[PDB]
Amino acid sequence: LPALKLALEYIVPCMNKHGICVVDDFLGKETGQQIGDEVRALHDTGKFTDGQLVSQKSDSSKDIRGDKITWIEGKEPGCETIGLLMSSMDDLIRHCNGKLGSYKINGRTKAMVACYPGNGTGYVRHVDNPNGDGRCVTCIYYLNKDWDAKVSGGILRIFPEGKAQFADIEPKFDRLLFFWSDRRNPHEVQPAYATRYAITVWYFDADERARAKVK
Amino acid sequence: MDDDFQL
Ligand SMILES: O=C(O)CNC(=O)c1nc(Cl)c2ccccc2c1O
Ligand SMILES: [Fe+2]
Repeated sequence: LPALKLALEYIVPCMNKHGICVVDDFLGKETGQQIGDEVRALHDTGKFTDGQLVSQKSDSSKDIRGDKITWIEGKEPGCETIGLLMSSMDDLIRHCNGKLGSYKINGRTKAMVACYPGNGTGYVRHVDNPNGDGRCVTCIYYLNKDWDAKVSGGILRIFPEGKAQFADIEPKFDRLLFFWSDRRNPHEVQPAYATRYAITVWYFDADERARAKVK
Repeated sequence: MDDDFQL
């Protein structure tokens, strides 16, 4: 679908309504598969960190590390398609100008590529931006082929604030996700038993960001 | 803080 249509008939209304929006088959197999390869190349070439220190005790030969990350600008060699994904996310947001709440998005962060190694680690329940640092919208692109949460875990569980239930989103291949970055969406990544990749980009609201250093 | 890119 053309971005503007995807944005106007789906993204905008879903976001203002639920604060969470899922888009399957965002770029298609050929482009989605290439992004997967570039991401996997960065991993195999050691561009990723060693992983978040989960269990830090006494004999550090058995320290347990979880999610590994690397910041991508999109212009790095061997990251062209990743750069293409970022431009595609930008166009959608751009088309949502002045319709996502009363926000006015003027910029974004670099892409944060994450790899949960599959050693049973996940990510504790958290709020992406709990202290008004400017990030209003979180955007995640998943690239995991035939991911079966029933055996591999790695579900993204979001607990919408004005709700008793929670939303379970599987890190499926070619899936694009949007959700308010603040207190409205506390979320967590359930333990992953298989290598799990995702690419995150946060969009900034001009006003929240502008006063971030003086509020 | 986080680096900001103009889209
Ligand atoms: O990947 C997912 O489905 C959900 N991920 C997150 O919510 C998430 N959030 C933050 Cl703030 C970080 C922060 C650092 C590294 C990974 C993160 C992560 O995967
Ligand atoms: Fe998060």
